[PDB]
Amino acid sequence: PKKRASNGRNKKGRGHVKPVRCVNCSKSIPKDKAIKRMAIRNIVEAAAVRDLSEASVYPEYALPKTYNKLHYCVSCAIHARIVRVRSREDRKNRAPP
Amino acid sequence: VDPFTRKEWFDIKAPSTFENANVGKTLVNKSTGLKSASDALKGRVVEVCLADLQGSEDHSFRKIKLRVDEVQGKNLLTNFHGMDFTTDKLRSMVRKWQTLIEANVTVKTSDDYVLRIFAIAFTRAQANQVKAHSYAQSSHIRAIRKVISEILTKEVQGSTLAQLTSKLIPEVINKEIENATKDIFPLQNIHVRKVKLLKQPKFDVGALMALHG
Amino acid sequence: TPVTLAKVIKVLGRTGSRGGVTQVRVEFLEDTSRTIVRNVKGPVRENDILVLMESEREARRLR
Amino acid sequence: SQVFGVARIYASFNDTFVHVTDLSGKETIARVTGGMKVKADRDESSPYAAMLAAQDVAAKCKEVGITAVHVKIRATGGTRTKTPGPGGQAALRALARSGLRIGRIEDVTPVPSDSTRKKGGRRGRRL
Amino acid sequence: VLVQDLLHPTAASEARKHKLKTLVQGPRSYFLDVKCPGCLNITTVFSHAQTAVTCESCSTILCTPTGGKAKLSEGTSFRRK
RNA sequence: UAGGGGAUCGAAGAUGAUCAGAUACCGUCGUAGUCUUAACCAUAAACUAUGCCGACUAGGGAUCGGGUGGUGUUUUUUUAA
Repeated sequence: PKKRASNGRNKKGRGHVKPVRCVNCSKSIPKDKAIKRMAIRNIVEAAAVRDLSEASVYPEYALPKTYNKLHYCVSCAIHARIVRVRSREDRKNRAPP
Repeated sequence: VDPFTRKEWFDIKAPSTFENANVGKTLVNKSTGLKSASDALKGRVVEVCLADLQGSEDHSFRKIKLRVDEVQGKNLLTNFHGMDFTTDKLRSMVRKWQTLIEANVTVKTSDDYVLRIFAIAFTRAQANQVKAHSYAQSSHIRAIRKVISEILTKEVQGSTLAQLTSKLIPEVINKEIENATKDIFPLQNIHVRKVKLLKQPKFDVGALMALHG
Repeated sequence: TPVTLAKVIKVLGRTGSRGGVTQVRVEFLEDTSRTIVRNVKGPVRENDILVLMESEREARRLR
Repeated sequence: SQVFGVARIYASFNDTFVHVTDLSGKETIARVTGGMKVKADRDESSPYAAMLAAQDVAAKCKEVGITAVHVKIRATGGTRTKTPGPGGQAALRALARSGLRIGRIEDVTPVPSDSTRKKGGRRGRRL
Repeated sequence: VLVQDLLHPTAASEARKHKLKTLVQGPRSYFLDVKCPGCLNITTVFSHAQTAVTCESCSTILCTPTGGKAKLSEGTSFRRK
């Protein structure tokens, strides 16, 4: 062992899929299995934003974001501690926290 | 040697069809016996957010690409180059969980400019809508894109750049979409996103000097 | 050389590998209600008046 | 009553650029690469080179009369990472520290609509 | 359920259940005697058209065919049968 | 196998790294191939490593597709539909 009633990932009726390359592995790897995350943070950071709305010529502007998705191999997903190893049972979960 | 002793400046103006004409400065570079400087850095663009122009803060995002058509005095006047969103705000408005659409259509204005425009537009849900979503069907989208085509050739013939420009500032095309669309589908966010030049014809100094006073 | 004498209120949690650092709030004695959260190095309590010439770096929690 | 040079920053990895121009940028002015302010040659992308580097950008901008500034961040970008390296952060706070004003901030990281096949090879980069 | 009369159940449970299981099968579609307003005539139309039929000859239109049921025009009494 | 396509990855080949060696792991490029038309090959952990037909045993609670019934839930438009 089988491990994993899907298999790994996300594929059915669907036979074969357009793969993705890893940001990190820099491996290839289909858009099921994948393991995707939006960081999204303020370009700015906490410490400085105070020296920014300070010395700006803006009486405030706002604070524009920084968009991006992120693709991972499953290997580099665990090495980098994004995904862990959930006992057997805590697998068949699917919650953000 | 120094590479700022020689460096003569300049001033950037802008159509009048705008607010604070006043943009900041630029740097250029003098000449010799035979040979010239002014032309030597004209044709070129400058790109400034909608904002330091319309003054306003509602277009807080989105930038104007202007190009200097000719000099004077030190006050280099300007002709419209094109439009941009901030980026970011495009990549934000998109979510997971919902349909995304797309636009386009080229076009002989008449001023005889050739312009390509981009109308991105989403589905929105309903206010009151179990399901997690907000998707489209597909055939409805086919019908969605074709609508957009006409609604834009039409506000482009009915024309000019100057007359066109002040249909981009107050985002009035955005409205005209929603009211031919509702009589379908709900929609949100609806941009023009862009907008770029191609085949702009010959100078005509004042067809432009009539954009100032 | 401007010295801002800041009073410790809330001793928070232990830090560092070797426990050389506590965390630390602080109440600015000399501008009360400011209540920034720096670090320090010592065997601390609440009420250790604390000394900073660096007004302000505000600090973040170090392995 | 102020003038505006445009920034034109960028930090991948193993290097970073503080690179002032005009607001058009067919001309340019005081460009500062990392290695320059660090000969270890090791950390060419350091949260520091950037740090003493940006201060070159307000020495040779508070020289030729740049009060103030609008400010651009770029990744690699390309195929690459689109995860800004050290740089751009330390710069974006040292640049505020150097009298400079700030205005209009935004990424530019060159994004593709796919296509250029990324390096490594199928089975990947690997130690 | 340990048991039940499936002979005759409720009337309920049929109305909803699928045409081909009410036991004895029977259709849902049914016919609909139409006065276009002008004439008195009365044409015998079917609930699921596939054809729009014309009314009698007046050349009028009536009822468009869609997925299942016509959409009939404005005028039409459409008494069922 | 012969035409078309040749972005990206990327055996092979080249490389710089690491290493006692490193012809491998790590990094950057890279034909070929990945893609398609037309023709070959017929293998696989082709995996539930469980031949199919059937017929009978013991409880449940989910779900996809149908169908039946409940003056069943909203939709509201006037009641339905």
